[PDB]
Amino acid sequence: XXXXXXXXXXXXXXXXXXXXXXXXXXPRLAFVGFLGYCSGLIDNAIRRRPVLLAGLHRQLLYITSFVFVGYYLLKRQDYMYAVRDHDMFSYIKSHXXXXXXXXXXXXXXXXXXX
Amino acid sequence: QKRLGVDLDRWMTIQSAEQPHKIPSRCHAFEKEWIECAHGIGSIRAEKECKIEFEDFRECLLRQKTMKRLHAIRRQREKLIKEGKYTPP
Amino acid sequence: SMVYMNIMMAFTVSLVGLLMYRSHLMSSLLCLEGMMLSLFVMAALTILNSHFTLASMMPIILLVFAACEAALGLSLLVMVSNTYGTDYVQNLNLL
Amino acid sequence: AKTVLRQYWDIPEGTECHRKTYATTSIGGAAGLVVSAYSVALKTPTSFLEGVARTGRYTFTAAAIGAIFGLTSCISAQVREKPDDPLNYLIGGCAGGLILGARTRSYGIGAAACAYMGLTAALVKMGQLEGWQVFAEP
Amino acid sequence: MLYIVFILSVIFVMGFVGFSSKPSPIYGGLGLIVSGGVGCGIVLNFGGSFLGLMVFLIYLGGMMVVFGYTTAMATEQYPEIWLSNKAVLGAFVTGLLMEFFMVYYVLKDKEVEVVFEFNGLGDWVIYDTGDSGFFSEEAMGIAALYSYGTWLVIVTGWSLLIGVVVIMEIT
Amino acid sequence: QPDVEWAEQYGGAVMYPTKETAHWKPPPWNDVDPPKDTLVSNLTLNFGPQHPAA
Amino acid sequence: NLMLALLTNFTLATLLVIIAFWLPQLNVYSEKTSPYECGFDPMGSARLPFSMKFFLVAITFLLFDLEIALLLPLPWASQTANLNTMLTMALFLIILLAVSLAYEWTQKGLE
Amino acid sequence: XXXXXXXXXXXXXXXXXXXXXXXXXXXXXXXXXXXXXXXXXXXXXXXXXXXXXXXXXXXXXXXXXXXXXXXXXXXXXXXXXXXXXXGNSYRLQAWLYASRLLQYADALEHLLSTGQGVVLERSIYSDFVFLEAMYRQGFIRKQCVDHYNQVKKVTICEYLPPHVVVYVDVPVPEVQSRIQKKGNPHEMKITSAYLQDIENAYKGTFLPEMSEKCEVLQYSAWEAQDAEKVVEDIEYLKYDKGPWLDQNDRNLHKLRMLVQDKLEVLNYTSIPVFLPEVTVGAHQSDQVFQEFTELPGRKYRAGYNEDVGDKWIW
Amino acid sequence: NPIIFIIILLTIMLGTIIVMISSHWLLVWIGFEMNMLAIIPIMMKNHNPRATEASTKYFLTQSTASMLLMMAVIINLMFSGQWTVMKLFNPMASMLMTMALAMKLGMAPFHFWVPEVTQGIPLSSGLILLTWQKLAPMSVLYQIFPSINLNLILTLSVLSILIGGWGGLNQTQLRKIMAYSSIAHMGWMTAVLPYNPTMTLLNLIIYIIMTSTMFTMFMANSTTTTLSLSHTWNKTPIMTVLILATLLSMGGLPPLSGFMPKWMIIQEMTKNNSIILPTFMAITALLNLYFYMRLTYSTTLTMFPSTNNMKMKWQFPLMKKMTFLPTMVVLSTMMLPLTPMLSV
Amino acid sequence: LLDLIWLEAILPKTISLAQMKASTLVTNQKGLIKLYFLSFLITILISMILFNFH
Repeated sequence: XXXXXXXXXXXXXXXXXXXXXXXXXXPRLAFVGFLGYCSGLIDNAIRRRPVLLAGLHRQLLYITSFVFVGYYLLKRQDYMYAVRDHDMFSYIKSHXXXXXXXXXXXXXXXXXXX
Repeated sequence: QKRLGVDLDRWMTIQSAEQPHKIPSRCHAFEKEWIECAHGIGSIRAEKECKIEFEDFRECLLRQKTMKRLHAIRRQREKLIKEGKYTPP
Repeated sequence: SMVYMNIMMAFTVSLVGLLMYRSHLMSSLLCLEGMMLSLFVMAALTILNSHFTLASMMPIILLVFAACEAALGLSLLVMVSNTYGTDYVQNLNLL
Repeated sequence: AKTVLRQYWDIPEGTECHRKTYATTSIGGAAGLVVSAYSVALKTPTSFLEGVARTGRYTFTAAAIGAIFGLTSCISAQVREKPDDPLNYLIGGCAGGLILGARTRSYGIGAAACAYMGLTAALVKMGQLEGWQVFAEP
Repeated sequence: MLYIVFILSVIFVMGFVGFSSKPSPIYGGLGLIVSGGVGCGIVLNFGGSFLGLMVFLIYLGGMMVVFGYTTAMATEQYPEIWLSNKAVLGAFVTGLLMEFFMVYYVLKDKEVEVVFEFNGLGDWVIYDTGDSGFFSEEAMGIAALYSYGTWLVIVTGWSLLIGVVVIMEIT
Repeated sequence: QPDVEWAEQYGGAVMYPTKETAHWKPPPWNDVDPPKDTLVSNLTLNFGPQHPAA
Repeated sequence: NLMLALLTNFTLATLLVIIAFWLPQLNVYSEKTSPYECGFDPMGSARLPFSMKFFLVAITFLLFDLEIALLLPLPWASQTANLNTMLTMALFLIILLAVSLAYEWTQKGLE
Repeated sequence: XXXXXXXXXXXXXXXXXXXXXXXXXXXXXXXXXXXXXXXXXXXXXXXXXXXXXXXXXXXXXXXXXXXXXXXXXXXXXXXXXXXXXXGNSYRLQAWLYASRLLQYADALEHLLSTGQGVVLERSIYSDFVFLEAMYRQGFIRKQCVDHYNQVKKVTICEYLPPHVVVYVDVPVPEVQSRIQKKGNPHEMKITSAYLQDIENAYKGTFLPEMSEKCEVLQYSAWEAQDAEKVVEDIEYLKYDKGPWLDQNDRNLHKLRMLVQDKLEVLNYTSIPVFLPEVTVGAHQSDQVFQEFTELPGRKYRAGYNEDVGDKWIW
Repeated sequence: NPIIFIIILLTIMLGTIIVMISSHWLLVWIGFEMNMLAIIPIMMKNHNPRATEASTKYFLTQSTASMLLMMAVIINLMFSGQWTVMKLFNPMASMLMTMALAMKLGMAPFHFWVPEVTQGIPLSSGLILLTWQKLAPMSVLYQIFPSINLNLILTLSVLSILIGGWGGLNQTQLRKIMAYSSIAHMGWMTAVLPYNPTMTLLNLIIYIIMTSTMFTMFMANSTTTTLSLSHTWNKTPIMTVLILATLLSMGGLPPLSGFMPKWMIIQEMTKNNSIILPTFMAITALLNLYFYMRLTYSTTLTMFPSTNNMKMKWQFPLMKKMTFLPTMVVLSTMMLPLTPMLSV
Repeated sequence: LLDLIWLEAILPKTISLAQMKASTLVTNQKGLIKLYFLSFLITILISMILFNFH
């Protein structure tokens, strides 16, 4: 949802719905960590410095900052998808008449030649 | 707002609020109804339930519903010349 | 309703005035204060008829900002004449 | 105006076409007047003598596109059977783009884009079926 | 005689034609005094003497600054009267037809309008406000206030600090 | 390989050239030459001859 | 009436002009000149820009006049609202105006 | 981040005996070069004269770059016997104009940060004297000069002060005999008309320099070689209505930033225009960029370098 | 210039905050005017004959536009009464509202000022301001997405990419190419506003990062295509690879982050059942690619721009976010599909 | 005929005609604030009269 109805407006973290459990050493976190390492390679190309990989040890700042911001960014991702599912399942149960079930049927269909 | 204000408030924007001294609005009777109808999210987004109270609010500020009514009275008084005239005042 | 229609008609003439340019650049800065004058009368009548008291402060703020742009544009007019000779809409280099 | 456009869709239901020809010129004329208004930004030399000269070349040609398009829509409809079809308006789209090569002496360009103008005219006439929408809401 | 504001609103548009139909910033300058000063009377008749006379304080003072660039910068070549030029007078003669022809429909019945709303007569309905308040009367009677809108005071104070510093950088 | 003859087509003008108008000049590298010329703005006075109180 | 008070003064003022306009008449020769005051033929014909010198000081007035208009609540507003909340805000506008004039001291201009 | 907001400020710790002096337009013979060394009695800083390897003399490397590493085909000995078509002619001068601008950028940076008197041998404002003298004879085509004037209008207008004190030495037309007496054989046997045209152009170069209210003192051949006479003239001459006197806060801050970085000033010097004497060829440019990367001096560039310095890796 | 320049730059930041944190219609009007007083001083800076033309052109084609916005604010007193930034209520109010915002974002009939303004700025840092200013009126449209007539917003989306895709083709000036690339990307922005308001904020995040990198790559002085041509053959060779990566992302291509706008805009539009409109969006997007394609030939080809002058000294620029932002501009595809939810 | 001209002829219909339409939006209007503001007069009249929406 675009507009908030259950959650309070203007908040960095969820806080009201904290119980979800954040990811621990996720495959998504490794790619953001790789992007933090990738930024520490290209900065030595702009400011002409010897070796892309074996250069200065200011790269650790670039790795940490991408992981730190990314962890809070991934926390917002798992929260917003959960609220989306929570509102959707609650809408079906409240109405009941909107959803209809049909299962097990044998019906004829036209078959193509050649 | 894309980003809302927390703790500190800089409101006094909407009609029918805490008055400057004590003096109330001219349309305060119709202003109270619009807040009471549209306090829930599923009212203005639906825009069907509060249709009655919004039309009454349109009558207050524009006075268009009263303008066309008073126009008919003043025209008929001007049309009836030298035939059927009354002046109690 | 009735009085609003005349001052709205005054707005439309001043609207054309900001979109019409002939020789001098001075006409625009008159129309900038002109359009703000027509908006100020419109604001004064709407707030006072259906009384607000709190929101009658708002056009006073609007009147302050009415000449905020007008003072800066009139100061920009000064530096164009220093670079050229006389301020002209007819005289421009950029494409 | 959309009210002028709404009148256009009511005509092909029957067989009458004498009102349809006048309906196309009002849309084609108004579309030319927009292009005629933006051509003022080019700045015409002198006043009125060349100013109205540029308005005349654009508005008359744009109305002529609609006028033939209105006629050819009912030439293909009255002659031979079958009602409204994408192939029926494709013939109408061909004659509309043909006169662009008659405007400037080059025999092609407009006549070269005969299939290009005809296909685009057919694509709007695909929108009579419920499977096409230009601007959506829900 | 019953109309007070409606006759003044005619004079309001009258000065505004001398802006689209460009009469140079001296004859066009007059508009901000003639239609501007009468424009205060439109505010004054409805109520609130403060905000009505507030238009007089700036749009005459700020016009003197504009006058400081009428005899300066650009316009000092020819006076250019709105009664002389064929391109200017043509815009004025069509400009008056946007105002005077509209008043012709006001007399007898409701006036025809480009907008959906009808104008009608409205003589007693021109005020459209009851007495109600007596002591410390009028919404405009206590209009300007530092309280409630405390955030509005800071930004107005900021914007009047920015300009002074900014114009110094331009010049 | 590309040479200077092909590079002159991509020079500062109009990208695709031609068109009704070709009065535009390539922009100067560091803004325009001073338009120091035109308008002297010298005001002449006949203050003296008779009775200026001074 | 305010309208009847203002018009009677204005109509009497313009009527005095007519008295001085129509009564004195005898001859109007090609005698009147453009510059006058000192004499001789005008070297500066019609109009020429002149300009400058006071361009910065005049602009600042247009900026300052809006603030003095925003200072006009002071004797008329401080009657119902709380004084302690107003004190911090009322002085605030006057303090910043002195700051803008302090920036005006570092090179005022040609004037 | 800007450091001018803090304790460091422009025009501070200078002004009194801080103005730059220059010896410009010395016809052909190095007579101004000898008197510049004696001019270091009053002024603290003194810089060497600009040549083909003057930008390569400082920059980063201690030793000067040799031929191919620097500018392609740029020598004073090769320009002495100048030949048209597939030669130096103009491409020497375009490299020479940028080199004089580069050393001036270092000199102005040295003047602003800690106020010291800088003496420069032949300014950027004296370069057109050397160009137009060769233009009078059949050497440089008219189209090349139009390219030079475009560089002239951009590079000069960026910098606010030209020069406070300018020294002009005007010798006799028999200066060619004095040039022949010198030890250099490559510099000898120069054209007599080319040396005379440089003296004629110097008269129309010192006059516009003096018209801009910049202090200029003329010294004769008989008055030459004197150290006490030249040093006394610098202290006596007071700056009046000159362009050197400017705003300390607004004008000086912008000039200090533009002169601090070498890449910021040299970027305007490289013009995007095709010229016959410019060496446009990308195939030769790729091999030249490969040789500069393989060079033991710069190699990786900026502070840290392998097998030359290498102080810190962490 | 020394102290007050930081304050002037801060007032644009503070000016947008007034627009962002708002509930009153006159409060955002103040916020727009806070930008007017604060951009124009940085527009001038060096004071040029080209800068004087652009600063007045930027003023007159934006201050008059905000005056049309105030009309729509006053119609909100004429009709519906309440001073609340939620809905316009009147269709007559929305017409003058949208066309006022079209002078800043819609572009389709109001693009005219952009190429002259962008070229008129002498500074490379001043070029960031125009791409950053567009953040302010977007937050307004994010609030008033209902009530507005979709027939006259989607015309400001379709036509804007047409003129944006054609207007950059006949331009060699590097600032002018980026001026019409702005119009090309702003065309997508006005299309998401009727069809799901989320992702429209992320469209800006992709756009701003991609454009802020672009101008900071031109910290080494370049104003034309031929001046940016001499970058690999004379100056730094590895710098052109990052210019290549940003240009390949500016046009919609899958292995880069610049396809993430094209991902969700069409995805959400098709959910509302529309085929004929997003087809035309994709074909006109090819016209946008052509400008960057010609500008990648300054990084790939030989072209012979060697020149007489050769740089040896190491370049020391400002570079605020020239290292962290291009990495997010190049390789954000795998860490991207879940990000629409994170923005709003 | 086919392999190099007529099968390639679909391309100038989307390139050369596109460049022709491009030149009518770049070289048009020789500067002037006057000209761009003359077009803005029409834009409002399109939305009010030529378009049915309000």
